Amino acid sequence: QVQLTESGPGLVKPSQTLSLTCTVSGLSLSRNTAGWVRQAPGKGLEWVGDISGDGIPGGESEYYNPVLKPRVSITKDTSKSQLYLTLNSLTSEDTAVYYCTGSGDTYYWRDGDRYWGQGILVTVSSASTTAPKVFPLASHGSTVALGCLVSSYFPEPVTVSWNSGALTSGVHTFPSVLQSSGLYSLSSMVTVPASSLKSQTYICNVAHPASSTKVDKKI
Amino acid sequence: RICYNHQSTTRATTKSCEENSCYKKYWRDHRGTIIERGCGCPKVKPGVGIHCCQSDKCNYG
Amino acid sequence: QSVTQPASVSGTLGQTVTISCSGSKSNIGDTPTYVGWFQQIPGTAPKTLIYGDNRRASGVPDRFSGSVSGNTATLTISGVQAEDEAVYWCGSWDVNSDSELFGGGTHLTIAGGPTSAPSVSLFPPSSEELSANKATVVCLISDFSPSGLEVIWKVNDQTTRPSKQSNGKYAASSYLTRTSTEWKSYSSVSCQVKHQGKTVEKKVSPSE
Repeated sequence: QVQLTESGPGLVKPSQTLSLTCTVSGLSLSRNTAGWVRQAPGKGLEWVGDISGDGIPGGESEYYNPVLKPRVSITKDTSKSQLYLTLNSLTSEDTAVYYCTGSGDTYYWRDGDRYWGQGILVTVSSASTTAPKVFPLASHGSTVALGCLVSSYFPEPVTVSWNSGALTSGVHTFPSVLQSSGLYSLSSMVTVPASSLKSQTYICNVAHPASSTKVDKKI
Repeated sequence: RICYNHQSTTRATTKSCEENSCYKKYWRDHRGTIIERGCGCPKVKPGVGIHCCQSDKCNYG
Repeated sequence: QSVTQPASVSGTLGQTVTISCSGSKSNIGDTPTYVGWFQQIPGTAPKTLIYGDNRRASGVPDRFSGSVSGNTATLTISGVQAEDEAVYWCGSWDVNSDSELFGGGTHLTIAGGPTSAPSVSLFPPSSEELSANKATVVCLISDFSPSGLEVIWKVNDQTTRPSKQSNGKYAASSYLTRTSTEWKSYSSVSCQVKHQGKTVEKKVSPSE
């Protein structure tokens, strides 16, 4: 079970440098190659680069996307079992989800399994954090649908839970929308039995980490 | 150009080629070394070796 | 150098579906072979289905296989299932540019499956948002299959792409934004969902 976990700032200003860490478990970074791939909102996968392991002889110590070579640097610390990405001269075109990747090559380059992290969204913008506002969503077959709307936040990373995770059946958290205002919004809903409408209480817990604002709304 | 195109230790084979060079590429697999013979001078992947030459039937050993 | 794959493919449940990625001898056609096939459910990280010399990754169902002919790589899904609906990316290593090239992705959708009517829920702007001089009407559509629908808003008589729910059906969200004045002056807002030759229109009008 190889585990790749990305960490770093979710918001960065233009012209600054993006610095991301990847913690690697279950794969030796001394022998195995590891790198970075990225995916801009609505765009396709774009190879960022790789730092080579000891396994495959006769190659460069790193390989980078020529489109980014002047700005990119990938390093690693095998003692901490960590990989590091640095990207200079940032532009809004660098806004993307960054995935740490690992390889299990044996005999030649890219002959082995490819492991993926969960990805971390980095947003390149000169704006600052905007906390969300959590409004209810209730209205009037045998079941009823309720939820709450997370409005006008920035940057995009936001999470929603229901009754502190105790409720997972019938819950759905939708993807976000970017309004022309430049801010983001999403909604989260759950289907419950009509009876529970007057028996149990349902609160949603919203979290904007980039603003450290954790809110709890009742319905 | 006339180049060898036989694999590893198989019987020798030849082929005509518009290119100027012949190549012998080699890498490791689970039992030993695989060798690929052809024409042109391809770039190779890390972990793969290659030797190119520019005469007829120069990529045998 | 670039590798291309068709934008869309469709298949009936149980059929075989192929997705082909057309490259060059410098990448997909390079020997020793590397072709990667990665499956991405919208909103989540890609998962490796095929890697290296067209080998299959751990815990990947045996209905996925990869092959190469000339400079074209093909992912074959032998008997597509509902959960196979997703975006498939090919990747390969180019020895001329020393780099990994990815295709533009192919979206596989499944057809023929039983159709589930969409459940619509319309929510008006809360008293709070109206207090903030703004109106957001929320249309939440859930439990529809197939995944494609159409949302049409109306007043006086921005949407999100549908995503899979936990139960396997699809859900989508729509927001109608209008200055508090624009909605408190309307007579009746309405969200109409059109799905598989059926239409469901739910209405919310300015409150007291």
